Amino acid sequence: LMGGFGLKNPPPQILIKNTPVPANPPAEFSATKFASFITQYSTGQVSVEIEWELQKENSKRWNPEVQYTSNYAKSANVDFTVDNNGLYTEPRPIGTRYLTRPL
Amino acid sequence: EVTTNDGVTTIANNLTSTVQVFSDSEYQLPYVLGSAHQGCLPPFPADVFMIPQYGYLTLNNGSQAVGRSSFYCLEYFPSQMLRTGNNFTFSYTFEEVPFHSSYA
Repeated sequence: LMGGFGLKNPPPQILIKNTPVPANPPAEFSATKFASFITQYSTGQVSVEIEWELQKENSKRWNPEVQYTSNYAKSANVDFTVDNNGLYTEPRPIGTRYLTRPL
Repeated sequence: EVTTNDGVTTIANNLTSTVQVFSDSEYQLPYVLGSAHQGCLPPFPADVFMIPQYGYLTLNNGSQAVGRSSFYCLEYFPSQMLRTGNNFTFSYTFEEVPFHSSYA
């Protein structure tokens, strides 16, 4: 109901954690397991590559259709670019229903 | 060809005039059929009927057009110009539709 593709077997969840590396244990044994760990974190890169199957229009409409254009005007800030201090902003939501076809 | 002259209108016969026929087998015009209109074949085989006029409707902000109202020039479709010695044939295969329940 939010829109999208309903999938019985969706893309599976990729779960990730840091392996716990404990600090120094005491000299004698104690079975109350571990509260002392080495405070750490990880970083890295992650790349996702989805292939999408397109469906071409077969339209026999005569007149021009409605497009998603950018307003060519004297603007202070370009749409869908970064700001004066590098904040990336998205000025409006873009749907996907622009082309037409008969019912 | 018909020619009016003081209500003594004679009908002559153009041997060289053509007739453009196409079947829109890609469904890219508004499908005005399936709307229970007149101008079908008559029920009785010994009747001569008159072909209806094609005319479609598109999107309307009341009685005005919207920018997404389509316009279709039908001479932008490949026709088959049929002079009096020519004929038009095509064939069509229905896709799998369920049987009509002709029972109570």
